[PDB]
Amino acid sequence: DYNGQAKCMLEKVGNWNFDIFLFDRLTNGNSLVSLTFHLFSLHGLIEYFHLDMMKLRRFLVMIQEDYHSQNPYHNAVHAADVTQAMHCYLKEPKLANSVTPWDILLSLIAAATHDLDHPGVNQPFLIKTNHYLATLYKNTSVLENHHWRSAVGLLRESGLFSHLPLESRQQMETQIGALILATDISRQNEYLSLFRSHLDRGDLCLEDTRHRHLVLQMALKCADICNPCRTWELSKQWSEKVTEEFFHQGDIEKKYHLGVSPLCDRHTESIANIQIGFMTYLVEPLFTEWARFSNTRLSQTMLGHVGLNKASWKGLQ
Ligand SMILES: CC(C)Cn1c(=O)n(C)c(=O)c2nc[nH]c21
Ligand SMILES: [Mg+2]
Ligand SMILES: [Zn+2]
Repeated sequence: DYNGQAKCMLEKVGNWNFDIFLFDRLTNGNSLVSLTFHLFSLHGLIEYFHLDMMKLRRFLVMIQEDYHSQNPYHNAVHAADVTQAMHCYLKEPKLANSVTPWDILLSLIAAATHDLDHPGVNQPFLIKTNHYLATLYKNTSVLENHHWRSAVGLLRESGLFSHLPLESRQQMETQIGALILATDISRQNEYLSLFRSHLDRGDLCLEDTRHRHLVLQMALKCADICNPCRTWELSKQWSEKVTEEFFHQGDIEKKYHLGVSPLCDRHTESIANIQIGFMTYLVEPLFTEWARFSNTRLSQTMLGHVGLNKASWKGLQ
């Protein structure tokens, strides 16, 4: 019954107003698997790459179950949301007319696995508490490298692409890594500045693989922080969840005298100001540049929502 209602929702998987929260409830927590499998079929990837559907479901389940459902924000639903957004971006004219099945395959896998096995705390926390991951990745994009190598592990274990040449599997791992690493927010200035420069010069050639993947990396960055670009009813829920996670880290830091990280103090930092600052300094700059690249109704709709939602938070003051 609810399963049948889930199928109908997927008919509008391309809508910016898709409700991932409802979709996950109807599928009993199977949103990432159900949505991603559907997108693989929709984009013809199963046929294009001669995929074994049994291995595909196993791979997707491995990913989904390796997310910590106990995290209020960084869980499989966030991953499914990012994947759904990435799908909407792949439908944008400039990408739709240039991406290959291989690019779509990598983009969706990257989106689905970009926060894999996230512990619910940030890089600075891992570094100051001497977590083994901080040592392993030399305090550099610690979380993102962890998500990437975790994804590589699942790719190899599932054998989903065992029929393709070794070189292809190795390239897949590298390109997915480039996509996942671009989601390290601490490096947004580097990616945004580069994207902005290319747009200023107007020299982006989408038939060039390197230029196209820079665009895909920017698309995934957009997908990762597009919560404020969704309609208020969805955006509001995302804001409460991410703040809940931040404040929980802050509670740990306070309890163990670790020093409270920025945006994590529930006693001195307002959820309203956290959201407003995030929208003003990180979201709007990125989506404004994205709008220059893809000057469509979707880009204007997303910017419109940030403006409204931003105003709503200021109003709640
Ligand atoms: C820290 C990182 C998850 C980026 N980030 C953030 O800083 N704020 C404030 C958000 O609301 C938010 N929502 C998604 N990502 C977010
Ligand atoms: Mg991340
Ligand atoms: Zn994310």
